[PDB]
Amino acid sequence: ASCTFTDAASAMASKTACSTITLNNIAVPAGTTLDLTGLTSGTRVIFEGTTTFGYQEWSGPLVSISGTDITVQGASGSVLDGDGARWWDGQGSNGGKTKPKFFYAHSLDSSSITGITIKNSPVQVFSIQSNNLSLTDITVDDADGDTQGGHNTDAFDIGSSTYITITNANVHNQDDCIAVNSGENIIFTGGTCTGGHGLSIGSVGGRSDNTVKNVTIEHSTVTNSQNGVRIKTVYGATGSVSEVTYSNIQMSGITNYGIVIEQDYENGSPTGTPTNGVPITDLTLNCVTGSVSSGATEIYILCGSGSCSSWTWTCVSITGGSKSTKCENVPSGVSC
Repeated sequence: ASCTFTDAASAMASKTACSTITLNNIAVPAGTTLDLTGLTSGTRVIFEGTTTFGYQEWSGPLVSISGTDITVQGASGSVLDGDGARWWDGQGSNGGKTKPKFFYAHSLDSSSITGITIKNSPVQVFSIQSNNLSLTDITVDDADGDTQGGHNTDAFDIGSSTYITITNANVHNQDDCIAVNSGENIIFTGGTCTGGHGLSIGSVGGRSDNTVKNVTIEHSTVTNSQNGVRIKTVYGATGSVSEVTYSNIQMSGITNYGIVIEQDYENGSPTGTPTNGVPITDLTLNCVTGSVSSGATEIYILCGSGSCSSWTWTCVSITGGSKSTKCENVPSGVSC
């Protein structure tokens, strides 16, 4: 059954009786989720026109989709417009107004999301907690947040997930382009990230799931961002990061760290002293190149004692800025 909805209440009432769901120009009531969870396997969901959301201080999510064998599509020209400047106050999820997370993909398994454009998210965009989920041709347009107070506008937050593939993402935001807090068999490829805090593994630690294994971040560009490539493990936490590869990453206009791997991370500020409970092993950097700004540091490695080992770094060349004088516990075959 094919069904077209112009309001959220009708879509929610009938979602399980429809095998194709078209969501046309829906205005989602303030303080509520556009709740497309619990879909019948095989359902296709199409966003058309501009989806909007009422204003309320709450934690979200604004949209949530779940089910097995679900195909989610943005039609040509469609936008999910959060109008996040209504909430933005420079403090993100760290203070100020309570701001809603945008899009939950929790147990959207053996599924795909393609061609979705998100505009002006209040705070973080995708919360991915799924198995065998692809996200292709996603655009996050939070550029207005650069001047209007956007903060913590992460594009792809991943945890407790397996077999996630992100292809051809285009992100302009104010926080991580990708943040892998936990997960196994993750691929990010063909992406362009600008404005934000870079392509990050982590933070790893302090949650129920603190294991990252077999992640490839490749064939991507990071520009005008605080960091290019980053691995962050939480100060004093327990977990593990293994079999991570960054390959064919180009960067420019990086303001803090071209490459930063640190085991002293805290959300407010790193401690400056690393710990060794989240080992980073079998890390490969291959062809990670580009430039940082004049006030930036090229490469910063702050490893704990014994918690960084078996790294392979080839064709890493970061120009501009300054060399770090604060690296600790650098593994064999690696340098700052």
